[PDB]
Amino acid sequence: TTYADFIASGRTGRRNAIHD
Amino acid sequence: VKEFLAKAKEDFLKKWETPSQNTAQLDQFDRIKTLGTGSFGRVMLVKHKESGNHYAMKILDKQKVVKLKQIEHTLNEKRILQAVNFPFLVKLEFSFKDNSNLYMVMEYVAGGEMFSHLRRIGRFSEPHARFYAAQIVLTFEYLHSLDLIYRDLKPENLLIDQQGYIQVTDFGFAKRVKGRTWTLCGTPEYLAPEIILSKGYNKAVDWWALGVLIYEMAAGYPPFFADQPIQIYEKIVSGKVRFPSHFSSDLKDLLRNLLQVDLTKRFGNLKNGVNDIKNHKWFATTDWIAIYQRKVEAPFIPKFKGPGDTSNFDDYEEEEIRVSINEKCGKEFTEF
Ligand SMILES: Nc1ncnc2c1ncn2[C@@H]1O[C@H](COP(=O)(O)OP(=O)(O)NP(=O)(O)O)[C@@H](O)[C@H]1O
Ligand SMILES: [Mg+2]
Ligand SMILES: [Mg+2]
Repeated sequence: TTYADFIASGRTGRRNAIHD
Repeated sequence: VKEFLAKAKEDFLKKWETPSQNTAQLDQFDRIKTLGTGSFGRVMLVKHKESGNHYAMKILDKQKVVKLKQIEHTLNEKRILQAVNFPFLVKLEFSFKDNSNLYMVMEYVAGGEMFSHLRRIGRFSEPHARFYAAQIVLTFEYLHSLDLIYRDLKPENLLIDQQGYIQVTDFGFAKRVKGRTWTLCGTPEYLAPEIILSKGYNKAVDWWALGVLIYEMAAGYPPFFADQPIQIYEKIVSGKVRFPSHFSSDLKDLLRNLLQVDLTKRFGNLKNGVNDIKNHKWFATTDWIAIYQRKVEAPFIPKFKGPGDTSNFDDYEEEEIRVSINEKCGKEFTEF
């Protein structure tokens, strides 16, 4: 499921803004 | 509404033209605990000595700001935040700087990030997501009317107050601009295609971001996700969006109009502006005035036991806030 794929991903925690 | 926005602009312009400066100092607060960290600053719960009130102090290391090329952005952030006034925007109570850091002291929103509740619960039902979405729509109508683009909408930047209402924080990428701008900034999952494509963009990017936010709130995951930002950008540009089976037909229709790659078709950026959104079937049950007036019963009220309680926030490793005896980047931050 899409939910399962998201949960197993590396981006489920707080996301910080883009910084160059 | 047009009557209200006109007066609002007068108030904003006065503060934009003559910004508040040096309204407090470090030793007037007792630093308690870190509430959150980002790519740029650290926000700590603090207690103001003379009043006894708690606040959320955003601390920015001047050298880090310079290193990350956020000088102009940080000046934008503070100049804009001190000039705005809206029910769903966090209030800047004080601001000041010292040899090493820049400080922005906001009202402490104890309910925690929408992010934490969203991840814990899994997802928000449609009426629940709608309640929050309405507040963002009104806030963007307000900001946009002042020629301001927000540029960082995401659950991590949205706080839930004691009454269950939204308080938008983090004006790090906020900018006052008439026309288009080009900075590649924001958070990966929320970037509109035009930002990624480096073609120049306008306030319409906030409306795209709203689409991403509504989708994430209702689904429990973003419309475009992957392990690395580059993969996310590929997905965003492709434009293909899939909706959970539980999404109502009305919600899907609204989302197809917000997550619209075509600027001539994206809701919020058309002839009727924000009205295409307010009048959309998904918001039919929304009493816009009642929302603005905070008269609607919140779908969720965070638990809070007394002032100073940080139970609605994750714990972070504490770090010493150093202050050199030599002033750093004085000229750069003169207006702060
Ligand atoms: N007024 C407030 N009350 C309570 N918590 C807050 C407040 N303002 C910010 N926070 C918390 O502090 C975190 C960081 O604040 P923020 O202004 O977003 O720093 P930032 O470095 O600009 N983050 P980002 O750019 O998105 O990577 C937020 O995500 C919240 O968890
Ligand atoms: Mg943030
Ligand atoms: Mg930020």
